[PDB]
Amino acid sequence: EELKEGIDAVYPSLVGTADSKAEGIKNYFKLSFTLPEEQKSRTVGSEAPLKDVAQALSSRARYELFTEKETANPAFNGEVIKRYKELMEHGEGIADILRSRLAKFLNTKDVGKRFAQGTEANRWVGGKLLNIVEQDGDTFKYNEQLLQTAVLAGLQWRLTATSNTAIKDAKDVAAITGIDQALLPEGLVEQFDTGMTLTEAVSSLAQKIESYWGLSRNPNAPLGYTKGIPTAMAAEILAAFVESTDVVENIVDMSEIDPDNKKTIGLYTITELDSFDPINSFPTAIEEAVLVNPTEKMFFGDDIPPVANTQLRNPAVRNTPEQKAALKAEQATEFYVHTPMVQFYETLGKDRILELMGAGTLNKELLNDNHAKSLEGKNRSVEDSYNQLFSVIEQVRAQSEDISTVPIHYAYNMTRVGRMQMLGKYNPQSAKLVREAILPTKATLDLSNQNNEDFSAFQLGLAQALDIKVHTMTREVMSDELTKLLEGNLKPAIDMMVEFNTTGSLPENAVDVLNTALGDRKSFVALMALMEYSRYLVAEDKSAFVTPLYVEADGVTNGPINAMMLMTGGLFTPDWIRNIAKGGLFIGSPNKTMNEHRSTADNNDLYQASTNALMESLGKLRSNYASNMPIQSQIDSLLSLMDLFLPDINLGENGALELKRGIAKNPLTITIYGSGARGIAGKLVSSVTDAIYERMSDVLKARAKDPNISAAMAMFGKQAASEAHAEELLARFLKDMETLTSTVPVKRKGVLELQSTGTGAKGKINPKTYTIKGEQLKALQENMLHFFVEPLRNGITQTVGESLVYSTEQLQKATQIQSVVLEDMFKQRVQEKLAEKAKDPTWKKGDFLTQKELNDIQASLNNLAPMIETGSQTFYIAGSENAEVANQVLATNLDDRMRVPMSIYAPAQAGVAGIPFMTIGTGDGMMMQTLSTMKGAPKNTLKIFDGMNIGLNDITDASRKANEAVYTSWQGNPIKNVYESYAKFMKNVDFSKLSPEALEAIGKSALEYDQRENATVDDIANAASLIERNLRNIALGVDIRHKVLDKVNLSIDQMAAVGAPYQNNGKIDLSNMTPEQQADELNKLFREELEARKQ
DNA sequence: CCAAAAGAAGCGGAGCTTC
Ligand SMILES: Nc1nc2c(ncn2[C@@H]2O[C@H](COP(=O)(O)OP(=O)(O)OP(=O)(O)O)[C@@H](O)[C@H]2O)c(=O)[nH]1
Ligand SMILES: Nc1nc2c(ncn2[C@@H]2O[C@H](COP(=O)(O)OP(=O)(O)OP(=O)(O)O)[C@@H](O)[C@H]2O)c(=O)[nH]1
Ligand SMILES: O=P([O-])(O)O
Ligand SMILES: [Mg+2]
Repeated sequence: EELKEGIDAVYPSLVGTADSKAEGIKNYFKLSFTLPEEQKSRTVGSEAPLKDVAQALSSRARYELFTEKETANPAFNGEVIKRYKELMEHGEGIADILRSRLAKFLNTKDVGKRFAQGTEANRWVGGKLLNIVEQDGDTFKYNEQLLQTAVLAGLQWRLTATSNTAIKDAKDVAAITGIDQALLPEGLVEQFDTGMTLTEAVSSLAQKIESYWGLSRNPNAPLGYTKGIPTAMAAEILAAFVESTDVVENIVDMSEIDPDNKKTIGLYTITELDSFDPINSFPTAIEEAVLVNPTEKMFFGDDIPPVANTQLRNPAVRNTPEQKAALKAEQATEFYVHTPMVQFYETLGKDRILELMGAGTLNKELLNDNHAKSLEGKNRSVEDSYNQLFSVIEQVRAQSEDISTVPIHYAYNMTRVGRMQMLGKYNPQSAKLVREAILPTKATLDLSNQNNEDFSAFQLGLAQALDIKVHTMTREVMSDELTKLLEGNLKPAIDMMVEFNTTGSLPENAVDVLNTALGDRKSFVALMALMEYSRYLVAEDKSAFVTPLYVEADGVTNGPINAMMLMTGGLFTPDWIRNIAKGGLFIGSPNKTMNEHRSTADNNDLYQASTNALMESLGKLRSNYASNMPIQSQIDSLLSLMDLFLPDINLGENGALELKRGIAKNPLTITIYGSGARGIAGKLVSSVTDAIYERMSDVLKARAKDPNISAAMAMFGKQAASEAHAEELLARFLKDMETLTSTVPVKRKGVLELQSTGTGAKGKINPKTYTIKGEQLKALQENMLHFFVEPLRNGITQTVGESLVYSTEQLQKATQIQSVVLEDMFKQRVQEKLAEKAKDPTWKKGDFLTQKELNDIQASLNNLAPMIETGSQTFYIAGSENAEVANQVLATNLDDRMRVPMSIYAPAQAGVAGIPFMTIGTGDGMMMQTLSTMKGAPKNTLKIFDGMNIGLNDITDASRKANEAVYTSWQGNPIKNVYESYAKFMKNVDFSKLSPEALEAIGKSALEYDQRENATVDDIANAASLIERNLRNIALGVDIRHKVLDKVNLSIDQMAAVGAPYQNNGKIDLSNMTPEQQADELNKLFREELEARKQ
């Protein structure tokens, strides 16, 4: 414990006494931090970090000598050095702003004088920065080591923070704003996704600062200072960045949107550097100069990422030995630049790739206001992905003369749901544009003869990339489909690419050529296929054609099939057997493939099946209201409007309804994962309205080209044959929009009744300003809910089976109840420690608990079994970081603003998170982990969760391994895993100790609505133990089913495309049997095994 | 549904209050 002497030697002039018991001003920086046993930062001990690092960055030799290494990144050249010189000068400006801000803070309200007289301003939420000041005559000034080091972190953050931010979707923006997801204005998600919230900006900034400070937290110090001082610094640096215009602050007024929303929300956007700014080619020189082990860097050649010890954002969950092996294997993979695609991207140029793959140049007078904002979002994502690719290409290009021989490695970590996520936002795994330029897939193929197996593999790669559904047809039929396409519609695009692969040039009309040839086949991988096929055509040696073109072994309706296999817990039914075959589990058909299944046996997949069931359920709803003309008319109107704008809905001339797989895909999936119907309804309406806003632009684009054209032949000309036919379409639209906004269905005692809203749509349409408002969106949603979504939900249950629904409900309940108790106990143990600290004279309110105190509390919850263990994976469903534990500001800036709430790592309610956690985890997550670690694991692949990109040389073996990995994951029992955790929970829980809040929440999950009223502790305890029994019985069933199935002859082709199914070689032959016969025999084996447990 | 949370600011020195 010589840590007091150590840190005082480094900072002896900081104000106050490094004794928490001392009576005057106490220094909480020295009380909170210690020197690390091994150096973490090269700026520790430096009198002037900004001067030292600026000299370090002034030349290659100085950089190498400062980093104590023989050779620096070759990207650090003359042009990049000059840019860092200017950036170091800017750091001096930031530091100068910070010093002036401190001076003003000390002068305002005589704070400096009071602090000098003994007022403990260094313990205030806005004064924790006084812990790193030094006395300077009659005033105070920053410690220069600490100030300048924080500024260096500020500069690194400024350069790379945007590229490390998370992606905000509709759910995120809803959580941030307090506006219900379904009523979110258009472009609001775009506004919020492009910016950072305060917590988002400050916490990432604070993380950097503390990292560069290079010290270690004292476990016995209050989090109010260990987390508070760097956050205080981060907040002042953000404020300085706003003054300097490096960051823009936008306070978004929610009452402009929703008048009863009082929230005003800060949004921080970093000012973008030029795409051609040399600093982009090497944006981490500071990071790599300051830190002994840099986080932010690219991994070239034999420089490989280390293996993460803990789950992403779950410090309490250690990656298992099997997970770590998976991570090592994926980080070992070498990725390479495919030069022809980069050259193609470069030659088209940013502007043309925007025109082709985004929305091109937008003129804000032929575009609907709402549609214009969606198109701005489409352009942004493509643009950022392009710039990020070429920044990476600049760095790669410096490493060698031939860029295609520089190996690239990527860091991965295991997420909470057991997925191996590639770190970063613009890597091969996450960005489609990058995925076609940087690849691990490689093959040398003999394409000199089109009857080769090599040429067939090549064809499969091409067909899949061009939107041919390769898993639905045999290789032979596939081959003819591709040939027709290549020799037909794609031919003029192919001729252009031939010419590009000869001269390096593209014609002025390149975008038109590609757009016309590809149609709705257009994608980045489609461009890769045209590039690769044209390369083969001009290839000197077709006998040894080298290509990164891949085939994706892709999961067929993966999550739902996984759920059906992993969590169905009773006897076998013939419907289950038929429905699971749609996902590639074949019983009694040796060597059967998904290609064969879809072409000869059953052309309907699981989502098509559920759509078929929706059609049946819709008829049944129609018949219950046959005499009710207003009701029949509402239904007709909802269907009409959907038909008018959505591709997956069709109505024939005599009113025959046709539905495609695509409308059931997401609803089915997210229903299993616990979504409500309202959320599904809102999403279907969003897709309708987006199409309407898009059509409004098509109208303006018609009125400009032709002023004397009718609104009927402006909105429905491309959709209808004649003008009268376009007039009947327009009449339908106005009829539908009026009735669907003015009238809503309401469920009154199990009956549907129509009610007037009093807020129906009327008035002349102005295509530019046209917006379907919140009250009118609500009405469309309620119509969608009762007339489409509810029937879809009935259809969904029929398809996946009631037994699975029952299993997922029990899983949800157990995990929610357990999470409620963990949350509440933690909060109580925290409240009990704070009442104890209230007696401590050294302790002040605002100081929280120490890390050791929080670790003690977290470890005291272990007998409630917060972790689910599978033997190869660990899940912690309750785990979160939230502001509700400390319920207090952590730090503010020196203007009393940027008040960051204190966030704590603690358990919180799961809600429905247990279902997707366990299904994704033990489904696709376990499959991929197995695939990474299994005997003869496929090499040189890219894994994207439920599909794996494979080099053309290894498509057969890798697919068969992938299907084997699927079978392996189907030997799991997530309910058993949940049961084992919940059973331990149940012997240690004391429901009496819980708060009325916690008790109420458990009541909702464990009890029927008519029993939450007067529920005793003993009532909800008996109800909780009944769920334990239910879990036990389900887990037993799943266990038997899996054993029974292993004895039968099985062909597995869930990871489809190639036609390489895994054979389990089960010795009981169920060939030449109907599903009814198979179910009867499996059930005989079930009972046989069930009677074995009896004895 | 899930894969990461997330109002601002005056006055005063925490936490209530107004927008
Ligand atoms: N919780 C959640 N999971 C999703 C969602 N979308 C996709 N997933 C998961 O990712 C899996 C694979 O996604 P996809 O390949 O796009 O869809 P799929 O279910 O395999 O269906 P197809 O490939 O079209 O046959 C799904 O089965 C889900 O488990 C979603 O919106 N919510
Ligand atoms: N849990 C979860 N997984 C998702 C969700 N959406 C997509 N995924 C998974 O992530 C993968 C993304 O791979 P991409 O090839 O980039 O496809 P995408 O990002 O979904 O874009 P699309 O081509 O429209 O499917 C999908 O195949 C799914 O496996 C989601 O909402 N929740
Ligand atoms: O094009 P698919 O059949 O691999 O999805
Ligand atoms: Mg899939």
